[PDB]
Amino acid sequence: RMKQIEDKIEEIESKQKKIENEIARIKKLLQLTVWGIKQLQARIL
Amino acid sequence: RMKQIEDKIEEIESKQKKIENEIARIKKLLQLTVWGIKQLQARIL
Amino acid sequence: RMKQIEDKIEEIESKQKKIENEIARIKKLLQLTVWGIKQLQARIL
Ligand SMILES: [Cl-]
Repeated sequence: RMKQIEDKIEEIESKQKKIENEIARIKKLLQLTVWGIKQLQARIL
Repeated sequence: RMKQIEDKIEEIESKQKKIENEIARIKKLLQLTVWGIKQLQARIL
Repeated sequence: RMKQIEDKIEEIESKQKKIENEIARIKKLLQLTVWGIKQLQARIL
């Protein structure tokens, strides 16, 4: 029973790391889109 | 303590699935914004 | 062994709450980028 809990925790921690990595990718891409939009705003000023 | 832990695991797993689904929705919307920015760059050229 | 499991659970719960707060912040920024793109699209309709 405790082994099964411990193993479930490993799977959850693994999935949580995949989630943190996806959030980091999202943040980088969102930064790039904000920069892109600001470049377009400056062009039409 | 074991049963409480199992109940908490079930909760965590449920929320993790919801988080994964929200990340998938965010990624799709972010891709649409990248396409929208590229279409504006194309158009100004 | 049981206290180690409980401490790890608590750590996973706290990281999950932080992930949910990060997702909320990303969604608000993404909505702003969408409205910024729409504004730019208009300035060329
Ligand atoms: Cl065991």
